[PDB]
Amino acid sequence: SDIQTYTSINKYEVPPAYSRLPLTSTDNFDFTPFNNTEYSGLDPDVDNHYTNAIIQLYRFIPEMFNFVVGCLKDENFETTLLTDLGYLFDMMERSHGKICSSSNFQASLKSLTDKPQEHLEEYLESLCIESIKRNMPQKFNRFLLSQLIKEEAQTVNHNITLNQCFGLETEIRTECSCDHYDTTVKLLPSLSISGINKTVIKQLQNILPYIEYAMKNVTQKNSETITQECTVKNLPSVLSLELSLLDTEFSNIRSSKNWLTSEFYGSIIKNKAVLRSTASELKGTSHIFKYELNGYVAKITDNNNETRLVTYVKKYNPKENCFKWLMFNDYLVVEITEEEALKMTYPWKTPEIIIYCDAEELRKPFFSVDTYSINYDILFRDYARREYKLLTHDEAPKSGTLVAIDAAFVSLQSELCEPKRTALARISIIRGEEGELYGVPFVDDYVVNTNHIEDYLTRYSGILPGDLDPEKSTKRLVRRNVVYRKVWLLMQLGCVFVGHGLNNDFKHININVPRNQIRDTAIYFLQGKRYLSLRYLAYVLLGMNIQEGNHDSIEDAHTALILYKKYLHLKEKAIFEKVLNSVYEEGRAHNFKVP
RNA sequence: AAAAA
Repeated sequence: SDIQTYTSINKYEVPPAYSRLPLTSTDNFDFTPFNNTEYSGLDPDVDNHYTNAIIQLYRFIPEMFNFVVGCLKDENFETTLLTDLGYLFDMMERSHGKICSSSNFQASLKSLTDKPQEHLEEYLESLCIESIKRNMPQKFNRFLLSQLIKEEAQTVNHNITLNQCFGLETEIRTECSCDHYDTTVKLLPSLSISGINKTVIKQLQNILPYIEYAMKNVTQKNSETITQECTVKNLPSVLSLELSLLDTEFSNIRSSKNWLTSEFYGSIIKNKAVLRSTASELKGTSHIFKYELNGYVAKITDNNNETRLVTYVKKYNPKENCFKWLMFNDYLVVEITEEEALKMTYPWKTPEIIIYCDAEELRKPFFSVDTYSINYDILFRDYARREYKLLTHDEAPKSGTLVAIDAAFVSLQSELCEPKRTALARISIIRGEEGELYGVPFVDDYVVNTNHIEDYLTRYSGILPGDLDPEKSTKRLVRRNVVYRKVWLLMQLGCVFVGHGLNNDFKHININVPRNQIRDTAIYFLQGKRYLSLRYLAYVLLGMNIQEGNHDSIEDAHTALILYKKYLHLKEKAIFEKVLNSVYEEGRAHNFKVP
């Protein structure tokens, strides 16, 4: 009777799987009663958390997934939105159930928005915001696919892959004079089911007539009342639909049993396109195509008159040749049956963005970035003065290379209660492998940021107000997209990270590193509670006085490395617990404080 | 509560 119940006995009662989920405050929070499968979820602690429902809709399209993550091998810094989506898609697959966040993706989307233009102006309206407006997910669906294709032509070895999947060659006939009209053809990424004037189809009905109308329609309203005829003669791989209907049409639509057609067939014969349920309903005079429902995003108005989005998704798993359906809440994930996934009888469910895909193309396996040859030439490049030596080609990091990482952050926004923002400023990675070059960093970069910073936390983070493009401390000022890649490549190769409180840093840098690569000195030196400060451990276990004054990540990363070496000394010799219980006992005497 | 910042 817990939250994972996705089917209530009555139609009016929304199951707890669709209810509002409480935000994760950051501290101890287990999602075992929330998600118990490989497919991860996205925490809702972002500005406009409705976009996560769309991200997971595109995540499970094999043609969409394999391309966005595929661009991660090449260096693509100018195309911000396409590569952050690849960082997100790659992370959600590498987590294998663990929670993920789209804060880095949404940060680029907000910064890109600050600049036809009316399409992006609306995307900012729903950012700082009844929490979901009307036809707003469809407008984001337009803006995302439009911005991805526009950026897909700016990568190296320019690709046109997203156009060959979402391409809708749409003819737009505008008739001003008789026998003298004007036509325009432009590639559209998705279909838009606009306000239907009338339903002339009383036949013995499913969604298929609605797609046929959007593919060949005649509009007799303009301004002069011009007659326009829009028709598309292209059947792409993936069909992206945007349902924008009326409540009168949304009430009669629930009576139609099995209105959401799972699989259908259809080709082009005349200047229009006809779609049938079975292949026997229409013998193809030419090449025929079969489309299956890859997934859709539904709007849910709960019993408390609140509203949010969910995502239904299929996946192949060719071992059994079946199809596993999946409802996706924020971090709630449930494996549901196909009958419950297609039911439109419930008055609280409203289809928003539907996606059909090619049958033979849906079965395509999801390829990871590890199957490619990745370009690691960012570590060896140059993208006050910091004393650090760049690595060399004989220092090639392998699976097991030790590195010391410590990041520094600044504050952006207050709690704003009835936590919303925090920014990355500077990270520093140190050499951890024994040798001549030991304990010496190789990247000390300052992340640039244009947003107004509330507090810099100069006492807790060594970032003076010198972090912006024109005026700065002349340090290694760098963009967030590229400094992320340096961290991402080390996790990709299998590098082991050491530091103090790494589980908190990676959450704000928006990257998930497995437990086999994280050596947190806070966890090793932890009693039952009361995590010890780095200044204290550097004083009670070593003979150095750190943290006196303003912090500095290159100092915290260097001492967190030798703490791991001091932990290894007390680990080889069976003294480990004798020191742990001694610092805790002596910690009560000094109250964890000493000048 | 504490670390982290």
